[PDB]
Amino acid sequence: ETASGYIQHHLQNLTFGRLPNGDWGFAHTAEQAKEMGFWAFHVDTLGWSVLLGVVFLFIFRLAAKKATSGQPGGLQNFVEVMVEFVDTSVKDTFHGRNPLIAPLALTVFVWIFLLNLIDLVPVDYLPMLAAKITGDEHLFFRAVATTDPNATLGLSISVFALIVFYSIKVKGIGGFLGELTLHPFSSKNIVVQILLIPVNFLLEFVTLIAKPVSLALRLFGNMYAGELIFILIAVMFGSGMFLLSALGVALNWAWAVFHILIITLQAFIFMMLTIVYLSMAHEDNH
Amino acid sequence: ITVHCDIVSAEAEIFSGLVEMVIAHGALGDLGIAPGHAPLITDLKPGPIRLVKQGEQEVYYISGGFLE
Amino acid sequence: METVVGLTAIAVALLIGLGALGTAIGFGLLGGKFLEGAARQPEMVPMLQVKMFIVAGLLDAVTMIGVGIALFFTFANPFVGQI
Amino acid sequence: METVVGLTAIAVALLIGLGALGTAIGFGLLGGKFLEGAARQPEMVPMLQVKMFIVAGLLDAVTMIGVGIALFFTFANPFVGQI
Amino acid sequence: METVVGLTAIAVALLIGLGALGTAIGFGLLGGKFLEGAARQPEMVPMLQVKMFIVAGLLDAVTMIGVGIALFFTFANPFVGQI
Amino acid sequence: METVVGLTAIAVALLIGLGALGTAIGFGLLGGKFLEGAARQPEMVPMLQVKMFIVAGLLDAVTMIGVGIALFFTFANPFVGQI
Amino acid sequence: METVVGLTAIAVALLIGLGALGTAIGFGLLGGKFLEGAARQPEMVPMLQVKMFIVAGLLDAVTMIGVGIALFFTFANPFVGQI
Amino acid sequence: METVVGLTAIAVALLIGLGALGTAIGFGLLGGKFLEGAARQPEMVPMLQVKMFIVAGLLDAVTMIGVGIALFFTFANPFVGQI
Amino acid sequence: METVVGLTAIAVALLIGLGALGTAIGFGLLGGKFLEGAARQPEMVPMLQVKMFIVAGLLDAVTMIGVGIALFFTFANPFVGQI
Amino acid sequence: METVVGLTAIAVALLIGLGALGTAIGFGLLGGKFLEGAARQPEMVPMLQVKMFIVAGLLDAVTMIGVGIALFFTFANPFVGQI
Amino acid sequence: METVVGLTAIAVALLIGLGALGTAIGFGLLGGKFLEGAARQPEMVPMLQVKMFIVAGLLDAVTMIGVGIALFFTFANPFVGQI
Amino acid sequence: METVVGLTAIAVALLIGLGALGTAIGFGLLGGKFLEGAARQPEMVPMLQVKMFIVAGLLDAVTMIGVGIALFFTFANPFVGQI
Amino acid sequence: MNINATLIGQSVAFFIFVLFCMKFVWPPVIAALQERQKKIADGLDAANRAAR
Amino acid sequence: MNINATLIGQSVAFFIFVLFCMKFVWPPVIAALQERQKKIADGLDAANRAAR
Repeated sequence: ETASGYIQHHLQNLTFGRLPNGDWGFAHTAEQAKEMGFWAFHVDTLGWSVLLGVVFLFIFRLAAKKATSGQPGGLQNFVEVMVEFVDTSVKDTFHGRNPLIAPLALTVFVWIFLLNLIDLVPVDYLPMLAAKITGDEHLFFRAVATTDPNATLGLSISVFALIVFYSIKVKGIGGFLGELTLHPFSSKNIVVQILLIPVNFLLEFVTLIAKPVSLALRLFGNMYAGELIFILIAVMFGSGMFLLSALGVALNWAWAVFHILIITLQAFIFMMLTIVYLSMAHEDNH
Repeated sequence: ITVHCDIVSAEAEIFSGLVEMVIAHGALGDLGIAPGHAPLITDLKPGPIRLVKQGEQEVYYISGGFLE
Repeated sequence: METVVGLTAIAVALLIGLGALGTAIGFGLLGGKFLEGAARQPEMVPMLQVKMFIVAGLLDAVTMIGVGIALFFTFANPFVGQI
Repeated sequence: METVVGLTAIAVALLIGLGALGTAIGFGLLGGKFLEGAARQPEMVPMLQVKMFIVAGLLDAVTMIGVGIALFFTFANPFVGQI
Repeated sequence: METVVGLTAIAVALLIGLGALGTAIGFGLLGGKFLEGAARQPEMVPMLQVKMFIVAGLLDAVTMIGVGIALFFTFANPFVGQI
Repeated sequence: METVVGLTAIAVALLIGLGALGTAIGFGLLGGKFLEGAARQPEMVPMLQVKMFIVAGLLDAVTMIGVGIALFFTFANPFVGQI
Repeated sequence: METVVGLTAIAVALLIGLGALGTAIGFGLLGGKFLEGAARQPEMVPMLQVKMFIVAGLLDAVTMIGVGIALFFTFANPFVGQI
Repeated sequence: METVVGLTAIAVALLIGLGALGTAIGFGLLGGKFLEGAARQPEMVPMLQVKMFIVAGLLDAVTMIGVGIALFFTFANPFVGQI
Repeated sequence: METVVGLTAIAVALLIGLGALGTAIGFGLLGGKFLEGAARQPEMVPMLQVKMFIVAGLLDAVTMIGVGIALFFTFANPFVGQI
Repeated sequence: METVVGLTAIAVALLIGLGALGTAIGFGLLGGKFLEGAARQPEMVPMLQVKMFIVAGLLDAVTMIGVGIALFFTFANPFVGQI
Repeated sequence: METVVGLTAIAVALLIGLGALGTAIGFGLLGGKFLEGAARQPEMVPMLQVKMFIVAGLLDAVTMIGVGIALFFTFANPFVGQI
Repeated sequence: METVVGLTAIAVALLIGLGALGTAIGFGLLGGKFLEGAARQPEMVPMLQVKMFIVAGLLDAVTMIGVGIALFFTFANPFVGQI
Repeated sequence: MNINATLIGQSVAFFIFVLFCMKFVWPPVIAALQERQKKIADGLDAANRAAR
Repeated sequence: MNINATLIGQSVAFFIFVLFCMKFVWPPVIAALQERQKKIADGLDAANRAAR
């Protein structure tokens, strides 16, 4: 097969759709998947995302269950380092008393880190084992969950729902609409204030909507580029040529070592921005 | 390794001898001084100077002055 | 159709390329000053941090309108409809 | 017709892209000096915020005209109706 | 007909886009020094405001000419009559 | 006939647009140091103001040729008579 | 169809190129101030390094959105489907 | 003759436009240092003003050659004489 | 066929030339501050050198992606296979 | 032949315009430092003025080569010969 | 064939031309702080000189790749063999 | 070889034009710091002048290769020989 | 790339997970850290009580 | 395309990455948690010495 066909196959998800044949149906070609409406779900993306969330919950809860009080167990020591690191990061960014920011931040950091961790293994190991186990040599399948815009958008829209909820809960509905229309520009007279309300909304609404959109695309960009750069490096060995394969293994290792920085930074940055954005929904800056 | 440091006032001396590191609240931001630093003359702020000495630590409150 | 579609790839690339150019240089200016303030005044870091995040939303606002209309020209096309 | 409609798609990208580039760099410079002043004189912060907004009004004046005309050229078209 | 009409959309985009880029960067440089001066001598701020507005007139003068010629090229285009 | 009229519309946009871009950045640089000098020496502002106008005459000198030639090319085109 | 494919190659290059230009100049500004702040006092180098990674997330955001869309154009193509 | 004439208008616009851009930024840099010197030592102004005009002669030298070649290409044409 | 082949040679010059431009200016900004800080604290040079190389790996991150996609386009061609 | 001529009018405009841009900005940076040095040390002006002309010989070295080749392509033409 | 070869000459000019532009600006930023360090710490100039060459290799890393590819395109053009 | 010959005139303008632009701005930065050091400590001029010529070699290194290639493409021609 | 309702399933799982971890993952560990804090604090105060 | 050769080449890169991990990346992070394990024991012991 041509290399264009291998790249085109790797760039396709496992979509599930209600085709007329029966209650359950799956997409068999890229065009047939693209024809399905928004009301279809990527089986592979969700499968890896729920599994890694449960794996994280299980290893943390096994430890949380056996709380030694004094000297911590081998795994509990790591769990406590993570709880202390997140509590420190939260206390340094937010000075309130809300108990929901630290559990959210720890979840966001450890979950996104594991969603990205499955990208370090060879890109076609998992797709070939999934195809052989399923009994279909032409199955579409992607392991890394963050290389799908929908996964990163689900994370940011979830955080944005909390930002709007807390802002309305503490400032009140009239106060929240007031911040979006009475600041930053204000005047001592109503005739000038009515001329400033469109300018205030034009500044606040644009800067508010940019938070959920940037969060998703910020996480998606680096990871999708990481997976595709590994696919391009994977094609290099397909030639069978000795000198070109020697270049491919050296590039694969150098890119993988560079990616250990990226996997850590994207998870840390999404966590810090989550804490920062939530902390400014409990405060006022005019 | 070790830089000579003297805390001096118009009336009497306050400290003297060799040190490893000096932390002072300068006029435009705080400073961390170590052996071999470049020629610097700077007005200090009212606040404390911490003098690290080969590992023990010393602290003295000061009311103003010039760091040379 | 071929000219309107081939010139929309260039349009999209100028919308995200000029936005990427300006915001990366802008956060290099804003952030370079935040790190100096954090070095000059160790006790002001939490205040300087919240003030940096006010400006950060002003800095990328128009760039995000351009990243968003570029994504719209990439998966939909208001010009092709103009046949 | 297709050359006027295709060149209008580039005109819109050129209007918004240069305005995005200019405001992102402009706020990096303005906001960078606000953090510098806030670090030295933390007592001046409530006054300085107001003074920064005055300049932001002059900085966004032409860019808002530019993105307003760009949106006008996408949902309406004064050139297509002139051929 | 179409080339003259189509290239006038690019001309309008360049007249406003280049002006917007210069004005946004120009006020970032000017306002940045105004905040530095205001932090240094807060008793002179009323005087520095009027002096800033003298410079603001010079800074936007040619930009106002370019956006006035671009709104003239947009409505009742002067090049269509020449052909 | 139409290509010369199309290219001359962009030639006018380069003359006014690059001149607007350069003078807006130039006055941001010049004016930024005028306000810094006035904030440093409040009693010298009437002397620094006349010196700034001497420099403003040098800064806009070549730009006035650009807008002058651009308005000449707009109404009394010297290229349309050479074909 | 060849005009769509060929203008998409320029789109990929402008989209990756203007982002690589912005990321390299933006981090040269942020990084330069990090070393100057580190030179003022070495005990705060770890604290400042943590603050630098928080700003890197603002600076390299839109540049990676362009790299993501460009890598989606180097193999796949949403514009070819539009005919 | 048509394409040589159409491209001569852009050639003139580049000669005067790039000259105006460089001369306006150049005098912004030279001018800011003259005002800084005048504020630091008001007794030196008679000397600094004469040294500024010696530099202004070097700064505009190539810009005035560009305006001269642009005016030559405006009222005459060495390309059109070659068909 | 020939249009894609000719426009991809220029796509390689934009990928490597814009990366060369950004990387050369970005190291002038970062390295100018490394030499300024090394003169400030000559005893801390080993520490500042490691912090400088950590940031150097951040500058040459998107530039190496573009220098690797540009060597892919000279010895193989993803556009030519699309006809 | 008409293309071979018309593209040399644009070549000359780039060759003189980019030279004018660089030389005008370059002397603003060099001359601004000459005024700063002259105000600090009035007794050193006879020496500083001679050293500025040493640097001015390096600054214009390539710009004058560009102007020489641009006049060569204007009054003679190694391209029209199709040689 | 001519369009592939002609556009290749421009690809070559963009590869080394943008490399020359970035390395000359980058060595002016880097070298300017080296002379300042030598003036503040004259007995340490041998160390500062050695520290500068570590940055020079990094500043020229991507620019020499562009020069190598530019010579490759001129004497062994990889696009002429692509039909 | 109209295409090969024509586009080569543009290639030469980009080679010498971008080289002149970078070299002129680079010496403005390098030379500005040389005059500052010479005014700060006049007894260091013999050393600082030699250190400036060491950096000037690195600054012009790529620009001189660009001028060498530009004069090679002007009097000889590799592209016209390849057909 | 292709737009799907996939975000719903992941977001719904996340909202439930965020509410669960706040009640079964954070409380046991934060309490186990607060106990040690209290033990170190009262242990250091015990020496001051003995010295008085 | 030699699919099997690609799996072996990528497996060699992954093995080299794990070898590099065991040589430099892994030793400090596993040891830091064990040093924290000692620091916690020493702290609480000191508090218990004061309690005695």
